[PDB]
Amino acid sequence: ISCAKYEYEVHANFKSCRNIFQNGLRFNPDVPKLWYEYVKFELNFITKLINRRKVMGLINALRGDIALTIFDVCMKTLGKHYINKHKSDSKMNIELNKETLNYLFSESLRYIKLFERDYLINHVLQFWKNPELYLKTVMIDITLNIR
Amino acid sequence: ARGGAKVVIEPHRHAGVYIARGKEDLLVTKNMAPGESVYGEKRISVEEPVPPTKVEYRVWNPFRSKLAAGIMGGLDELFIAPGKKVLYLGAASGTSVSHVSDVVGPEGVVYAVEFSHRPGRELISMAKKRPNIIPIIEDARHPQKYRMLIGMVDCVFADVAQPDQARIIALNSHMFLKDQGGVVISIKANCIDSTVDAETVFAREVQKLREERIKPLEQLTLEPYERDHCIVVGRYMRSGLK
Amino acid sequence: SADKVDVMIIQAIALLDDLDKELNTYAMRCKEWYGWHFPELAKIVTDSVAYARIILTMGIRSKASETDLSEILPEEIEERVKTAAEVSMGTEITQTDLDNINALAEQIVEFAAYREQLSNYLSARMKAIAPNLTQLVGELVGARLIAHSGSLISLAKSPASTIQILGAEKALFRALKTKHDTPKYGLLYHASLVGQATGKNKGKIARVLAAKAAVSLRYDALAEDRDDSGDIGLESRAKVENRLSQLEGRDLRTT
Amino acid sequence: PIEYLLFEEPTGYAVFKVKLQQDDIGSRLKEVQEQINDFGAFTKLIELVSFAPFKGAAEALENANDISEGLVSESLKAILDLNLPKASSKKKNITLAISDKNLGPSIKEEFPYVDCISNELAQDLIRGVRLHGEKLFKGLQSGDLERAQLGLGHAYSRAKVKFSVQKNDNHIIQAIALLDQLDKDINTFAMRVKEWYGWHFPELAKLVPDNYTFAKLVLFIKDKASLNDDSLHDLAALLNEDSGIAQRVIDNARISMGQDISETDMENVCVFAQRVASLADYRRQLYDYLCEKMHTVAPNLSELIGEVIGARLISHAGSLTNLSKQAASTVQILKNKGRISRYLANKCSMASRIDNYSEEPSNVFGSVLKKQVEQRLEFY
Amino acid sequence: APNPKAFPLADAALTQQILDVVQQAANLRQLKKGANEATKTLNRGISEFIIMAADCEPIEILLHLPLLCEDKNVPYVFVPSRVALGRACGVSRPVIAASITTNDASAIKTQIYAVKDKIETLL
RNA sequence: GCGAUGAUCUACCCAUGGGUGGGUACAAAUGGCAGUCUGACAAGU
Repeated sequence: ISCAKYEYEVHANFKSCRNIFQNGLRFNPDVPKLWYEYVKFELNFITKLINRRKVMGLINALRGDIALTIFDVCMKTLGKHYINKHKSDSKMNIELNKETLNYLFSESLRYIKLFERDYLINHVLQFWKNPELYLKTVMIDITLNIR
Repeated sequence: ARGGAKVVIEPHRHAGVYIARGKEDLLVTKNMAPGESVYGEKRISVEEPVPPTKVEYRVWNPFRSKLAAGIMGGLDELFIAPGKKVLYLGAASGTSVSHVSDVVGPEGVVYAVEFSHRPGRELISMAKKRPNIIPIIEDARHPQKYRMLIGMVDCVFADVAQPDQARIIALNSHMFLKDQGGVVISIKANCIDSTVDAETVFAREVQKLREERIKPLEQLTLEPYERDHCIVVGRYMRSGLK
Repeated sequence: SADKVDVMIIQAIALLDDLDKELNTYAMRCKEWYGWHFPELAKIVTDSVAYARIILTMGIRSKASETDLSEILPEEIEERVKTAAEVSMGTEITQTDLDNINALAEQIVEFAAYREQLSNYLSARMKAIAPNLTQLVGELVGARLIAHSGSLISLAKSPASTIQILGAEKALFRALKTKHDTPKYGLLYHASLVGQATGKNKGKIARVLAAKAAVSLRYDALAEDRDDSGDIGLESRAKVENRLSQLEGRDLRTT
Repeated sequence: PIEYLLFEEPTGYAVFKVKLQQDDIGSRLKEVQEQINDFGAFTKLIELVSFAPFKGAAEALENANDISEGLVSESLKAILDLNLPKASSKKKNITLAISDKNLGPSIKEEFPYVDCISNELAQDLIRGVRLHGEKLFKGLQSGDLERAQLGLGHAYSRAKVKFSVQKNDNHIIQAIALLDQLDKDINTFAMRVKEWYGWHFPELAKLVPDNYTFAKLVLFIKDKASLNDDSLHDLAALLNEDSGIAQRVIDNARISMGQDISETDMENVCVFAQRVASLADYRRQLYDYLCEKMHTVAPNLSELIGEVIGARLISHAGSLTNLSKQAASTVQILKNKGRISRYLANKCSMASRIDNYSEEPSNVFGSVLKKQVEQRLEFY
Repeated sequence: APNPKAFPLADAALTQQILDVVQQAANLRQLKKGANEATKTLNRGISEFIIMAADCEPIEILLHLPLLCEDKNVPYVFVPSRVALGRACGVSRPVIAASITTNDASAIKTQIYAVKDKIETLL
């Protein structure tokens, strides 16, 4: 994170920061903190590009899609890794499956708290659906319509 | 001998092993996991003084082992000791690898290697009860195949029956054995070569060792226990065999 | 009075000894099962009650690496168990087996709590029956002396040197018939004053404490208007404490 | 020209960089072998440049199995792709050193500018690395290599032998041992509470012999006095009033000469009786679990003889493995009565054979053998 | 996917050679007949090689033998009929397992060593 | 309508009852071994 942050904050070479993040995720595809930071960097890069477009046009959903594909592969590899860390029988495997799903979707709630905000939460809950967590999700739906 | 007799334990010349003197003398190793005989042998028990405990010793049968046969015939040097690391090639089961593990004790380790899987299951159960052993259920001619499990073992023992005995010993001992490290081979003449005689087989295999840079120190034949068998003790030199 | 039941004392101390023995053997068997699954916990934590509470806390190496065990173990031993659970050599269990192991650990915890409850009950019983001997030598040693001698009356009838010797009868009679030197402590070794003395002072304090214990015993077994506040025992402890402190202040070497 | 070498450890991979190429013609010399041994010279020969540990025990198992097969795992690909400089693939390929000639070609097919050497000089460097071990890492690698060896070895060997969960029988052995000790201690503690309350009520102590019912009776009856007709019907809801035992004990309680005890004594007696009752409940639970595990692990033997006796045979032979290893007369070692017991020994040995060496056994052949022994009994 | 539990099983020519040495050994009193006698010879150490039937009902009752064979380094074969094994063994009843024991002053020594060489290369 | 998936063999009285007798694992015994040390000095100045 620190080398990527120095590179993007002082010299601002977004391609270099991208390659740094991809290498770091190749080494540690287990760390939700590093996944979180990659998503945050991509979001900041998108907002900077948007504001540069705004000031350019002022003088004279692809982005959400890439952040959300990063979220999708985040959920895939985090599920795989929380399973493989402590790989048994029917009840044991089923209980472990419930615990893994609980952990993954608590992390996605943290992604929501990190959070076209409406479109972002919309596609997150779309991937989610595709008990109490279901209630919290439909609560998120109602509060999104409030927002 | 019987179910109630009383004996006097005594330290042998080699450390780790003991003699049980009575009306007939019994080779003995200190039992590590006490209360369960592995291959059904009788076992001695002393009581030692906190409240005292019951320590247990285990008899070593030389009509079953091919290392207690060497001990009883009298080997001047055996490189297995109370604190070392021993690589055991051809470890069929506890019937010898458990006694070797009781000799090296809780400080040292023993890596047992077997190919076939039913003795593998026996080895897995016995190694679960005994922590000094790590088991490998893989072919012993492929140290590259199991290189991630072994680091710089200190002696090698060989109970391999296959006729490539000297080459498989040379491979494992170049890979893992330490310098100036003890090699102990149990040669079976009938398995190595059936047509020619046992002495010819023995001279031939000591020649193969000396070619593969193991300097043989001694050679015993262990005659009242097995026929046509031999134990060669050598030292792995790697630097100036002369 | 309804509370003066030395039969309840001797039954309680016999139950205490058997309870300790059986709790020990059941703890060993529980260590055997959960060492068949977890072969490092036995060499990490030898406290059998801690073993049972750890088994009640987690039932698998992942729950060992996730849940918190602060009230059971210190933090360094806790993280050491966590790394051992990360790399454990033993197999994994099925659910009915984990049920039975959990029930066995609950049995161990219940027996430990029952032993503590019974020990406190016996202590209050001694403070109700022979409070002066309780103030002198302690509840455990008082119950052991009463249990050895049978009844409080027989223990009061015995002289003081017998109350000193009372435990070491094997070595006593062997030395007597062999013409050797007789043992000097007896059962009074585990009283606190003999636990504070050092060597020849342990011998002399065993003698003085035995004399004062015989005084207290003859008071309590034969009192008609017993105060049940133990002032005789308090003053005997005062005299023994003063004697011991003076005998420790007395020095052997040169200055 | 052996520029980089790769060493694989149970806690992850490491890549060293060669500082000096030792000379190649004098490699069988005493001076060069002793420079391998001395740590004063291996520091001049090899420096560590990278080290990446494994993430978990399962990935260590999978990566060790993959090194054993000789293919390139993902973590290996990651470390090599980080460390190796992309030189040209025609002129001056980089040179890696590898312990395995078989591992070589997969490295080449992955990275096309790397040449993998496994000669005696590379074996010499790798032997020096393995010898000096933990000292080379300058302090990095946490976790102890010995514990890592033992865990990874047991896990890899179990995976290669394809171990099971059913054929485990130490649960059976320890369950029958615990059944024996529970029965002995429940009898002891039940006699203890029986005496310790028959001191207060010897008529009841003489009347009701059964220990669990006696414990329930002491749990109900606090004193021998506060026992009315509703409590009489409460004992009728308990054991039996049609036998009249409730009437007998209420008459003996109304006429009792037992010495009255203190309230703390009665409370502690109640606590002890509660403890004994819970122990009896645990014993019944253990019995039923033992019957279930015998029907799962040894159904043929348990069909032929019984759950508890089958557990006795297993625990006395030592394991089901040894019981099926043994002959058909030593299991008897473990007139018509003697001959029929010998026949039963033969047949229980055969049932032990099939029950162990099948993978999931079958009560059909259990029942076949049982029906055969029963037909032989009818023949006698 | 795996091997059958009976494996290694013998070709018909090797089966004929095996049963020939079985009958001559039973004629000259070198053959122990039955799974118990075979296991006893494996413990006592007197056996030379083992023949086992690969169709008895069921296969596990004699499948206890290869574990002892592997731990004591004895070769073993699986012939496909206990009926033919009992016939060539000279019993009035099918045998499922036989043990050719060792002897040194035996008339059939090179016959036993020939078939045992064939078995050791079969494994 | 047999058998290698195993045939055969491994103390005294009263014409398949009771009465003598010996031997191995576990319990109870206020049954036995089995008898509760010495007795005027000691320490300081």
